[PDB]
Amino acid sequence: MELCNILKYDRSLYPGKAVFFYKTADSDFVPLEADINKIRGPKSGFTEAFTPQFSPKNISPQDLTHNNILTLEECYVPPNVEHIFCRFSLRVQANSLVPSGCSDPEVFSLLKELAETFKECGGYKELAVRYCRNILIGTWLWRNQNTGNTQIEIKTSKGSCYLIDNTRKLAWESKWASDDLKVLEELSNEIESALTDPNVFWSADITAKIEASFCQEIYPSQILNDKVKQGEASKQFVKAKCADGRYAVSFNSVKIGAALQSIDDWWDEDASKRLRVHEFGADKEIGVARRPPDSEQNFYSIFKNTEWYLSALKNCITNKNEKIDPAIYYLFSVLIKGGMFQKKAE
Amino acid sequence: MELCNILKYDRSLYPGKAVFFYKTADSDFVPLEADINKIRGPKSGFTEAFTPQFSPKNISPQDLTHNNILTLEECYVPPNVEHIFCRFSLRVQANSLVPSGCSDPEVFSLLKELAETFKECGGYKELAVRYCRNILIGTWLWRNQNTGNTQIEIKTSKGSCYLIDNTRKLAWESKWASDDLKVLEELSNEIESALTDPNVFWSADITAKIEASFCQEIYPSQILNDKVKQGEASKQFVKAKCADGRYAVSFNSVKIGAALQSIDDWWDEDASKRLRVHEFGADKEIGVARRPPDSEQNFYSIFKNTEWYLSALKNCITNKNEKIDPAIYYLFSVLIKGGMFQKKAE
Amino acid sequence: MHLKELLEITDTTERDRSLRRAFSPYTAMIDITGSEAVALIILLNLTYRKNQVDDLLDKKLAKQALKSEDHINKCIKEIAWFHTHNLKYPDIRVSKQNLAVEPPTLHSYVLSSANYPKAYGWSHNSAKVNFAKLFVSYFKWQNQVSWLAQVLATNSDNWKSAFTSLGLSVKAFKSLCVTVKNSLPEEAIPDSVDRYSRQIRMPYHDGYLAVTPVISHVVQSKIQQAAIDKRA
DNA sequence: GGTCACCAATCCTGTCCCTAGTGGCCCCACTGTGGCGGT
DNA sequence: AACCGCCAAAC
Repeated sequence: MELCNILKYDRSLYPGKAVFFYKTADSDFVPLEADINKIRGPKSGFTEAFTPQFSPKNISPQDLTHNNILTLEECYVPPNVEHIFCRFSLRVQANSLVPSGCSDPEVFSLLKELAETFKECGGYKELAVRYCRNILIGTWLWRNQNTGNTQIEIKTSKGSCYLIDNTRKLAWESKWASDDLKVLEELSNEIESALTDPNVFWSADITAKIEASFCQEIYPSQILNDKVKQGEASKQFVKAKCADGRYAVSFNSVKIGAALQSIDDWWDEDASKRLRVHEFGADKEIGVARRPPDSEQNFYSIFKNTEWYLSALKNCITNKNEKIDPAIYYLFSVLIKGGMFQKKAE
Repeated sequence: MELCNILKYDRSLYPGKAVFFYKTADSDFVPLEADINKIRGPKSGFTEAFTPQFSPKNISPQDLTHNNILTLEECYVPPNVEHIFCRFSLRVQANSLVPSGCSDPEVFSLLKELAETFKECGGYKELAVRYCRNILIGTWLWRNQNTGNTQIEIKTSKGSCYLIDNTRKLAWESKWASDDLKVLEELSNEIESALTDPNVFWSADITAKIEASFCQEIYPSQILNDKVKQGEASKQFVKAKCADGRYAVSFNSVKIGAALQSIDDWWDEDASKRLRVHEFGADKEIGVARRPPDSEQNFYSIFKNTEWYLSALKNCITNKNEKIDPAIYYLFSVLIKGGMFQKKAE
Repeated sequence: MHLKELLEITDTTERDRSLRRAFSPYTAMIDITGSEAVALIILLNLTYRKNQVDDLLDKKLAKQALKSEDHINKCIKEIAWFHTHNLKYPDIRVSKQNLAVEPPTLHSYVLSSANYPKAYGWSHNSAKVNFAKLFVSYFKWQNQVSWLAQVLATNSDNWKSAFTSLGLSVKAFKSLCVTVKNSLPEEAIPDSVDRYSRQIRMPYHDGYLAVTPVISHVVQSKIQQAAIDKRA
């Protein structure tokens, strides 16, 4: 398959901003606010004391005991507040069936036929389970995950109401209780229907309820600020402005999206870690690409052999016992993410 | 006929500007404002990792795990806001009957006769239905369309009030309810009168009311920045400056106009797609012209054969069982759109 | 300052660009007291188009123009349209008129063409704009501001060598010298006031006087060369 | 019946970090607005 | 002879 100069996909999953708040007796939404505090920062880095050749710098004996002035934002739970809440909305659309833009008509017809074949194999069910499992275990709380006993409550537009009692009892690999597997089964079927049917309008309202410790620290989204002045806060938080001029401390929609699409463990046969779905399988913790351009595991190498992978999917419908190739599961996870997958005319 | 040195048409449809807002208990107009967010984007492009000959570039192993710093404008619904409102005004004038400028009086008199013959055949009725149908299904919401349960409320200058209860139930090709067809029938008659009578002054106030999900993303018009500095945002939104000093996030007039005039499916006999009315029928998704210059389906080929089309229109009213040639329907959709259809002096 | 101080640049584009800028009236006048032959080659090569000439120091196409007495005839046709005051500014519809007069009376508090020596501009017909450049381009002789017609009018013996260095005849040269000296710009005042010339009424002895304001080439050229130097 | 008391005082000591990075594709309009000599 | 042709470039 040849990469055309226009090749476009819209994302299928639409999470909103996730907003941190608590409830009082009078109010049903009180926003969790951040305040600027100035603390002491000691000279602890390598470059504070040493040259690049691992030789001590010619500085004072006393200047290593001096402290940098840090201006930081902190978010703490107010005293005697029992529970904190984090909720976001998730809309799902069927945008991986057909490209949003395609210059080559032969590429368009192939990708349309591939998506229809993958749908009849039951491939969208497997992907929907992995997206669903990231919601139930609370991967989207990031650093607030399992800091207390967390109850996740999900209300869908069909009228279904799902409840996870404690996320500390659940993991990705662990053996789930019968009631928790029933929530995974039913909610995955609703997401699969939304991923595959353009005539369906599906939306969910997902709320986590964490049993807060006394004046516990909250870990929301931080703003990417290189251009920071001397007076301004070096660490700033992402905020949702309410109807009245109060700022609820918040997660980015892309941050929530990065958590739900942490499903990629196909890059190796005995791969334990799940990467955020990337075209080169970027692992910033290790600082390596798990699907390098040198290999055949990267997106563009798999997307060039589409006709070869369509032939393998056509041995689904009569057989239906053989699993789908991990390369094709990874392929459709990138189309659900969406992106600009084009190459210049030559 | 011969194309003149000067041959102008003023457009018939005048959409004002679509402004996104919400309502509190205090105010009936609170404008939806955008804010600059600085997020972390990966290196996912083809050119980041590959040469034009599909060979890997010579890069460090940590280069594909590095990020791009993105400065984007974001628009989310404030927390616990139930409904979001998109409002624009539409004025319809009779500008397709007579050219605004014409060098040749033989060309001018011919185009005046063609419009009057098309008027008595009931040709403006069919065109008015397609413009009206785009308003009722909410084509003009573009990416906000059917994201929630949308109610469209239309107030005309005659004193009529029309209401669509849910746009999710309606489509272009679907079978409508009895009450929804009555709204389409009555409002199409008011537009047809405005398109044909120069003495009639007609305007409509069109408001959509969308059931918002929690902190839902809004998709307004984006400005066309070809070159961007590192400080300013790469993605910026079209804004309406309110009377106080606040910027409501907005659609362009031409954006709303592009949606209303997405009526052209005459380019093929079994055409499923409706294009925005263009002289060459430009398909932006497929990246082809559905009415090429080589074909007889393009506007300038049809416009020079207008004597032959005027002959067929005069045999139309004598029967009124045989329908109007789709080339003539497409012709008058370009004159309603307006433009400068000028060759030169050889 | 001198001509061949700018000829030291080995790059011909930079050299010719600096030479074309040097001999244009929006810059200072360069000294050609040492260099008369090379000066005549470039001044006569300026008579051609920009896209017709690769290098201005090509000697042969200068001799092609000089030997052709359909080329020099046009250059001496354009001497009769040498003005001290441009009647075609800013309206070009002022049809076939030339104003050549002495500067007016010197006034202490105002600035005019009285504050400078008498220099000439050209304005007739766009088609012949290059053909004027030979005989209207100002340079510095010995220590004196001069143009080609004025320096060839009297002091011809100094330029005989420079003109005959290409292979021009003595007969043709002296006939060219006398016809140029005879075709020098006289005191030209138009016989009628043009339809597109602006007239105003100023209070005269016991009535009114019709006054047509015309710009001076000198004061404009000074303001232009002051503006390129970024002085105000 | 109407005003808002004087006399002096603003503390010294030490420091604001390290890592990495700001994307690909396509495009930037058609009409008109000349004087003058000549073949 | 009435009508196509010639002609410029600064920051």
